[PDB]
Amino acid sequence: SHHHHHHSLEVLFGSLIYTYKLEKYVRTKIFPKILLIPDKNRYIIKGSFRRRVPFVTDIDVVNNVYPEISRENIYDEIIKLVNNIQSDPNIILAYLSCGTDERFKISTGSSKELSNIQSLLPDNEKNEFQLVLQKKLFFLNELIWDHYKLRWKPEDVLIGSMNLANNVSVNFRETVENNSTILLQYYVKLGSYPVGIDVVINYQKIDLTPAYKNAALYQLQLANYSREYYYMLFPLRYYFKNNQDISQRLENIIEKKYGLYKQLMVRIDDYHTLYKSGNLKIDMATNIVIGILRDIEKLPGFESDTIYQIKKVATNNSPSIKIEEWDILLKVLYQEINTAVNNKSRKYFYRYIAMVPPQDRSKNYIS
Ligand SMILES: [Mg+2]
Ligand SMILES: [Mg+2]
Repeated sequence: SHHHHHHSLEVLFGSLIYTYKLEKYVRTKIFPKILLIPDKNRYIIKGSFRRRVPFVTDIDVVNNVYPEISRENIYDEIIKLVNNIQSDPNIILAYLSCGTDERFKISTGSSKELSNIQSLLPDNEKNEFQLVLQKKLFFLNELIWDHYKLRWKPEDVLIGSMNLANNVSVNFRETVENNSTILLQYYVKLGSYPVGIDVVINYQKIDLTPAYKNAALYQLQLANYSREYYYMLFPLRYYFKNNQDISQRLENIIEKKYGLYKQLMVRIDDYHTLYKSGNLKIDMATNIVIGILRDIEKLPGFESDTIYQIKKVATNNSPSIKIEEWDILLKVLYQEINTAVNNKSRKYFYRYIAMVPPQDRSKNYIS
């Protein structure tokens, strides 16, 4: 009888959560506008979104366009595409990546580190870091990443060339006609905020597998070298890929238990990207900061003085300074969130690393 121990309780409760509805929407409304060959058989979703992780972060997709699109017409096709995107107020193309500036390639030999520090500016930053003697090389590549890997804004593509370090110019056509893939970094509104969609155009018949190995191996190093115990779980997720029970626990820990931590870090990064790439209005910038401040309140036991400063910066001012200050504080906040999640994750990391044969530890862990 419900006269007695009856309670009700319900009661309901935000940020982007995966739903088959969302996937259907990007596949039918967005993909036809951002891919070079839309065609279910010509593209493939990868990464977190292919995994339907509940706290959605990004959509990574590959478009295999060869031979319809090859080096013969890749320039004309990309130009057509950028023009279309620039005409679409609903879709932002932050950056198009293609090519390298080999003057920033590594392969070691101290001569060349000096020979390539010095094409820079705050390059004492480079040297200040030389003071760390290997893994030195890892944080050097970290520093010169955007010099070495060519990122083009739409404007640079359309003008057809851009200026590099030391009054060197690079030409966009030569670049694409002597390359094999292009990375298109888009932002599209899905949540109540912009989400990045990454499209890789493969216009030769190249095996991308080596690129997967190295990105995986890259994430490993990046996580381990900076002792980020949260991210250090990602290799383990791949390692136990075939143990059903461990896979579910790692997936839970990474995607559900601490999913929001990861999502807030991406969202903050997306802010910095939209900013630096010149596509961030104060309306958009403010909406994003709002949702972030909201969701920060749901990280149990999380505290930060940064929250306060972000609060005051919101006050009048010019959009210009508001956006700049926010950006600066969001960097601190990113680190606070990184540290919070990394501390909570240390136990799980060690708990699961200890579960891998000591021989294989070398390949899932860095001393
Ligand atoms: Mg992904
Ligand atoms: Mg991605």
